[PDB]
Amino acid sequence: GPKFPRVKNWELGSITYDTLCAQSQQDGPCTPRRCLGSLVLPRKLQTRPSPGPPPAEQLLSQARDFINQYYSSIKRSGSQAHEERLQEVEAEVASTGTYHLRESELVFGAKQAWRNAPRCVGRIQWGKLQVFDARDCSSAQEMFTYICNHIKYATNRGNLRSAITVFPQRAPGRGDFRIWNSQLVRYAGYRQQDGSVRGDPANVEITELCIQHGWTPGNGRFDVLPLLLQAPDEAPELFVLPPELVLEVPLEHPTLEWFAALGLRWYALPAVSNMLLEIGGLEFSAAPFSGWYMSTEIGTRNLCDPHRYNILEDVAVCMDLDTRTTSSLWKDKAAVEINLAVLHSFQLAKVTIVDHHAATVSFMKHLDNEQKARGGCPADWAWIVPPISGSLTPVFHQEMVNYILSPAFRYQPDPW
Amino acid sequence: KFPRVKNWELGSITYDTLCAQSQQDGPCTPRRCLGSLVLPRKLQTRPSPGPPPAEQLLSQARDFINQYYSSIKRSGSQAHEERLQEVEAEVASTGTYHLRESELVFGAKQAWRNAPRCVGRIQWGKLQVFDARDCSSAQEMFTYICNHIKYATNRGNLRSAITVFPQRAPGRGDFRIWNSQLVRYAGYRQQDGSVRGDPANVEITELCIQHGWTPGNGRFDVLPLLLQAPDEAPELFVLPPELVLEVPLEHPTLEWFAALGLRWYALPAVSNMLLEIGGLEFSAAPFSGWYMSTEIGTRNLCDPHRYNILEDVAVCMDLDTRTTSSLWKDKAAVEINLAVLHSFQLAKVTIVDHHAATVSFMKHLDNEQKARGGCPADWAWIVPPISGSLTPVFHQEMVNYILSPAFRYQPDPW
Ligand code: HEM
Ligand code: HEM
Ligand SMILES: NC(=[NH2+])NCCC[C@H](N)C(=O)O
Ligand SMILES: NC(=[NH2+])NCCC[C@H](N)C(=O)O
Ligand SMILES: [Zn+2]
Repeated sequence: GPKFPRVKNWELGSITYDTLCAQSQQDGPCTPRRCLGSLVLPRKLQTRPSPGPPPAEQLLSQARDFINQYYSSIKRSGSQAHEERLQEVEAEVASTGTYHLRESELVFGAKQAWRNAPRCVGRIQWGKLQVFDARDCSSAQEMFTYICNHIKYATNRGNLRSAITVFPQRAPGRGDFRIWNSQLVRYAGYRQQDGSVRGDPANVEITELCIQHGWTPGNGRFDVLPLLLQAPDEAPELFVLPPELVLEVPLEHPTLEWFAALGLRWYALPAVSNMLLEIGGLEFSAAPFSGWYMSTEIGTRNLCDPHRYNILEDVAVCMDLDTRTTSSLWKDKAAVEINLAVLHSFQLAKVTIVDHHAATVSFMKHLDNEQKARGGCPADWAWIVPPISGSLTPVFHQEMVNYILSPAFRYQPDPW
Repeated sequence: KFPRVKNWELGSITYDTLCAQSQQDGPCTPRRCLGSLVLPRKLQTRPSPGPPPAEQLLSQARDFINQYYSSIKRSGSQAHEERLQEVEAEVASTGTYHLRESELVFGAKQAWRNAPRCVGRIQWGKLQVFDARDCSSAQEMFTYICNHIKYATNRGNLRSAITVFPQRAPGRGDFRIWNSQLVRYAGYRQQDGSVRGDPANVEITELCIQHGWTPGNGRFDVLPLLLQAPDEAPELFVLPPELVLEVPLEHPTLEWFAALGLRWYALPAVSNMLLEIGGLEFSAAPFSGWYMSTEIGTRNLCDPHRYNILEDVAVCMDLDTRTTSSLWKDKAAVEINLAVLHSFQLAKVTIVDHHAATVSFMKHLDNEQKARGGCPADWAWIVPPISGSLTPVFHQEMVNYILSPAFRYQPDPW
């Protein structure tokens, strides 16, 4: 039949064809010989620091592509404003090597990038992103102000709002604007004497970086890291977030009274800050974005991963389960309760959060929407299906096609 | 070239060089990954009314023959050369060839070893291989199948096994087991479109009735087999109740669980897949091992399109099924998987939980890394349907590709 991937939902037995992938202009990591879909960091999108100005020819075509995308979204493709804008871009690139985006173009692209992210199960909210334009920012100090405003507006006292702050794009020769931290809010990872780690093992390197840069470390298991903001061609400066801006939620269980005694907690705002936002060729090296958590992110990955807090065994001992044999499913039991606790503690503190059931159901709706609007929706199965109760969610039974569309968020090399 | 594979829990890394030996193509392309698809769009297995290109078959054959002799440490040996000539000669004169028992045995085990979606491959070396090529009738197939089931079951102490019927032949119909598994529960469509029993077996359950089977009306009615001899309407055979071992499900502490009347068979034996060795195709080659608890407790019993018992258990556990956030669903799934493990252990029937299983698979990955330089794996299928990140495989990147000998999906014979 149709010459496009045939996708099936085994729960409903329904079929669809992804024609949207035909618009992908960027190759992924797979080949007919072998599939590399499970790789986290496939050396593909990897936006390596490219000092020498981008091939005006390559950039121009990427630019003409985005502009077409923009005028199309406003239903003026082929119009006078469209062709003139197209001329304006080529002109500007002709005499400067690069070009700039209009305000409304940035807003559109930022949303498309989110809309195009294959690993985000929260894309049903893609149309409501609040885009803060910070392309005027000229200092690491100013960056801190923008970030603080971002956190304030986004946190909104527990009633979270999606947002993204876009700092200056990359300029030929000049240094990039960068946020060294992986997230605006992260807990410290202190390497111990015996070799173990106190806090979040994931953040050991950045913790040692803040220290090498003048940060007086604490010694807790949940210390909020300071920010390492870097303006063009300068060494990063250190900024400490005002405690009042960083909303946190103590974790307690709805019925296991002892859970609260564990002293576990998590912050409310998930703000990825080390990803590159690419729009029409232009590269925004610093554009932290944030939404709200899906409970398994905290309860299953962050708190139970072997290489993170790894609290599975402690909670199992507390529930008095048989941690000496796998068939007792002690891991599965403790994981459930830990997840439930996160859901309970966030609801109680009136802080926005969504469970994996509600979340995936909403993504199914998002898929049905995009099927009609764009002919498909790029999705990374391994990242869409929740870390616990996979086949209990409807996404598990939905086949998915993964591919890269632009605008887009890409991983980028650490500045150091 | 060779993919760098990382394990995010240990920070360890490896390079898959085995994928280079892949001669067959998957559905992926650089433009888009289609790895999450269950069935191939084109990678099917087209009819065999005409003989395959001698050069194509001959090369697949030589390669396999090379694999065999290398396995027994006698490459370039005299026997190796003479065997290659035997194959050449047979192909050139008849358009095909035949395998010798030992080669068949080596092939079957390799097919399992190369199965990307199988998590139990650490056991790949211990496979009992029944040569059933000396078969010429559906009734003979039935006897063969009954012996496989007897041996495989072994009073609850399961043993991996496979039975290989006659290979496919040009212009001649295929020997086929119409059933997807040797043991399956009927699926009866009722008035309001709903289904009594296993919804996944509605179609096969119907074909059986159509061929004269007196259907039952239960939720776990073991279906009969529809065996087909070349170019002959399939025949109906009823499995001797004593041969089909079953496990009644109860819960270690929830006394009421058993009152649900849930049960499941002990033998997981896929029978609709095709076994390809050195270009030869075996359309009927049922194989079996032993279940991993989540296959029953999570997928078969809790899938929406299966027995979908999640809510019933939830109500009995008196859970708040008003909102998703109460995780009533996750809580019930865990007890259902627990009952499966409890029951099977209580009935002294082989079974492996998903934690033990994945740990064993990691070991296998290592054994294979050193033994062949890689191991083709399909992440979505290796990672359990529940508690994924709670198992080690979740955190292990994987490369997936097609190696031969291999098990492949083939068209439904009707
Ligand atoms: C509104 C609520 C949102 C929810 C529930 C949601 C949820 C998720 C989850 C569960 C992940 C994967 C978690 C993991 O395995 O690490 C994720 C990844 C991602 N999300 Fe969203 N998201 C939301 C908002 C945002 C926003 C506002 C943006 C962009 C402007 C966004 C962009 C992305 C990207 C790029 C990734 C993948 C990042 C990576 O590869 O590590 N998300 N999201
Ligand atoms: C010894 C115990 C075994 C265990 C515990 C085991 C476990 C598994 C599991 C969990 C799956 C995924 C099932 C699904 O989600 O549908 C699977 C798939 C598979 N296994 Fe095994 N396996 C075992 C033995 C065998 C044997 C003996 C063979 C072959 C000789 C085999 C061949 C395969 C194949 C071909 C698949 C993929 C089936 C498909 O594509 O639908 N397995 N196995
Ligand atoms: N809900 C989100 N926007 N999540 C983005 C990724 C957050 C990451 N998984 C974390 O646990 O911090
Ligand atoms: N352990 C196995 N060999 N399983 C093969 C597939 C069985 C199938 N998943 C079932 O639930 O019946
Ligand atoms: Zn792929």
